[PDB]
Amino acid sequence: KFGWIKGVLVRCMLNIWGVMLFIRMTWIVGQAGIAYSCIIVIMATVVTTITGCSTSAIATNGFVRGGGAYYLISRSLGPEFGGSIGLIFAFANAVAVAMYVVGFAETVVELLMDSGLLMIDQTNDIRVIGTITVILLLGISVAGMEWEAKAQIFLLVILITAIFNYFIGSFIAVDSKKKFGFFSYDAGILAENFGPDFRGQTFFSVFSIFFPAATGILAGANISGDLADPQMAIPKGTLLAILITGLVYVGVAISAGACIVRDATGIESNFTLISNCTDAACKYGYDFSSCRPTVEGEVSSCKFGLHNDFQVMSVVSGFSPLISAGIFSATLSSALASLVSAPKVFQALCKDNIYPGIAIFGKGYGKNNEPLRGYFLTFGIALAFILIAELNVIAPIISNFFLASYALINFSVFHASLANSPGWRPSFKYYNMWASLAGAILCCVVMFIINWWAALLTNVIVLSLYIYVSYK
Amino acid sequence: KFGWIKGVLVRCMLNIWGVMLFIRMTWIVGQAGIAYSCIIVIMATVVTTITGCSTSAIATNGFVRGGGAYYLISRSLGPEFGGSIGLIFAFANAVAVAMYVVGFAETVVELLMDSGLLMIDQTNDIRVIGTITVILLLGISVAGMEWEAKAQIFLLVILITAIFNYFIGSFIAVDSKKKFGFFSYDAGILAENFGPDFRGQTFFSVFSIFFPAATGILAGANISGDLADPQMAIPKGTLLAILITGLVYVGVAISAGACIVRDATGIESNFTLISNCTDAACKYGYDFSSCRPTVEGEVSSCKFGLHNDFQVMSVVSGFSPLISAGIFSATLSSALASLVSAPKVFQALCKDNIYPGIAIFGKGYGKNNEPLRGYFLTFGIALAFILIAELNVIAPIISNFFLASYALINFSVFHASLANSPGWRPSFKYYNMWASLAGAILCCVVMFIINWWAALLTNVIVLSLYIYVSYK
Repeated sequence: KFGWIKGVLVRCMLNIWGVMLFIRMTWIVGQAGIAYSCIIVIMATVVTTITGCSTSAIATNGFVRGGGAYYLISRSLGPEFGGSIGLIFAFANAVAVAMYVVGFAETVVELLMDSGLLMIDQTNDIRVIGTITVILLLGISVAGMEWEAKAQIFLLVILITAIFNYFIGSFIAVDSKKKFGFFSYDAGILAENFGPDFRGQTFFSVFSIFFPAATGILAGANISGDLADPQMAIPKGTLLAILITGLVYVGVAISAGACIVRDATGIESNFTLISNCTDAACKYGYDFSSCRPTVEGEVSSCKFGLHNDFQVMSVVSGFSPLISAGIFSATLSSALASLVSAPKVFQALCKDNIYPGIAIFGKGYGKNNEPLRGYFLTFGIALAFILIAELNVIAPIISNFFLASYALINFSVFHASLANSPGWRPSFKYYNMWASLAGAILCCVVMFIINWWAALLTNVIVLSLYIYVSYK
Repeated sequence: KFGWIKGVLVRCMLNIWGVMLFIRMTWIVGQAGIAYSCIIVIMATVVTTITGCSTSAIATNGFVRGGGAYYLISRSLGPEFGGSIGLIFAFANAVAVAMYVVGFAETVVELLMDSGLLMIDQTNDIRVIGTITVILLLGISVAGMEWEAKAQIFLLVILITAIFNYFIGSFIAVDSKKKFGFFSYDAGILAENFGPDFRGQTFFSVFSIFFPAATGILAGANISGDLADPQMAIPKGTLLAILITGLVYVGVAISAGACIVRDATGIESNFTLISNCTDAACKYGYDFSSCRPTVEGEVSSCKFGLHNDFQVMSVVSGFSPLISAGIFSATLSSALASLVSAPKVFQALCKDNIYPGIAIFGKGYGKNNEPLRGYFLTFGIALAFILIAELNVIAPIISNFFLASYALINFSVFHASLANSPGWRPSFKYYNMWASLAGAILCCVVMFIINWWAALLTNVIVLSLYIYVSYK
């Protein structure tokens, strides 16, 4: 049905561009430096590029028939790595649904607190808004699959116009947009933001919050039967969408670092508008001292800038409330693409009976065999993780499970190309199995640097599932 | 052909009773509580008991003739697990030689600092004494193998005389032995020490310095050709020596906590002997306040007690300088039993050619085919760790590698009894493969709790050495 642009490239660019593009890129260039945000984006692009090569080698190992990213992995490689990846990835998308709707609810709550609508506290309005938007997304996943492929191009032309709106707002200079940060492209602010601050966080804890902005590269491989030719659509879409989103992340990082200060008092200075006595840097005025804390703690007695407000891409963009309100489009599109692909892999795993007490989640109800017990279990896991209503503590879990799945893929293709499996002839031009080994080692090492006990628990679960399906 | 007592039980009780019995047990009951020291000894005894059951299942899987240490593991299980255990264990003993001679050199250096002999600073006299005692132990390992099996019983009666001397000195009460700690058995100091302090260290960092006191349980399974029947000597000796040394460690920990204060200044107090007011503990006098630090750091302005002097088992003992000088016997006997067993496993691994650039170290010289290249490589690996002249930073490495080896054994027997290997008939009464799975998961978790990056490095080395030998 689909080609390669509308089927793989648009779906990967909608699954990748999620929460951290708008509401957490500027906080990453505020915590880490520009030279560290570039290293963060280049590392999370190297990881996803190696995993994209490794899944294109699976998608070019024959097997045109059969939809689902579980099917290509369990047919090309063994059923052990297939079952392990089809459980870890179907848990990673089920918790990524919670991440994207927590980011959406946080955006809605931080829009309504600027207005008069504030019912309960900030960490309890997200638990209310995030609950309603996950039962409205469950209904649109079980009764609105025919409009999703029609509305994906509308969501993409919302999203690309939102990014271009942010950029063409970043080139202009408005003095009313000052006191929230956002002076013009200044080499003083560019030199000040060049270099880390790490207020509260650290490197490989800013990377852990970044890395779910790089996940979603298996949105092309998850639909194989929907495509026309999976030998030419899945590499050419994934390894192009990864490059496009990496360049957009690098450009957004440099644009947010080169024109926004790290802290800014939310009060206009019309008395003494030009202040240069005892000046340090970035002085068009406004006297942005006394917001940087004297103590080295996590506290910062300010309300705007790159460090505090979480939402400064609204005031940098030319028109915030509708055009830069493509935060909603990105979050709901990524949560929709992760809500119809977490039971899909799970239904494909429960049909081929592998795990004992799991085959009850395979009865696909409805007309198109949509798995309702898979949808309800994904909804249960998602609603179990919405209740921790803070994106900065959901994201080191999504990063952990997606690094586990992307280490398992890059290790399974290396083990297949090393053990010389009979049905593993990887007819792809740039595969180079030692690069997939280096990618798997890098994913495991970064997953352990982020959070060592969760990484140890996830690797013990992966080894237990592998030694179970091996000696079944 | 030895029996089962003087070939397995004596060798295991000499390899297990190493450094941490005399010079680092009172510091463990000073850092942790009495209850936490008992939990530490019981956890290490559980780990070594599960590994003793798992190596008894290997030593009772036939294979009487052609005995060895690498031989039983490589011939009952596969060569893939044997060729990795025979490198991790042969590196663990090669670095344990450095640990035992660093403990011996530290004992010699502190005995010379109690006298007037002092050449250079304290962290450089250990680098001098530790280098001389590792080139003298190399000559004994290549020349004096005939005297070793006849002097092991003499070293054992020295060691048991030292333990009984410590105990019968602990029951008596001497007024002159006060101000170094060591009041008599009383419930006040027992209630004071029942509870953690953790000055500088933490739990699973006091356990990491403890756990080399439990290692050495494979000294019975390292000489199988030197035994009459390995089916009855190795299970009945290992799991008896582990119980004996665990009861001795529990008794020494309780007898060190129930009569020694945690802090005691070396100033005798004749004037104002017995205090009346402002007293919390120590109802005999000497006013041991103001040695506890007001700050919460690792610094302590004191010189004796349980926390500081490192040698208080000389003070508690009846006659220190020759009877409680079994520290030298324990350290040199354990370093000798780890110096003749690190190339022995390595020679047995290099004869069956597995690794490409390793086969040079198999040229056994001498009259009894003792590998001088393996001895020189073990001497080099030990000399690369003697230069780090601090036992509290050597011991979390020995603990890491021995937990890796004891996780690999307890996982190899579980993988053999789960895969139902054709040559794995574990004729042993108390094997129960899920207990070996629990004792492998527990070692893999504790090895990561101690030091996560070294555990990740060791697990990546183990997985590399398993995927290299297995799937090639």
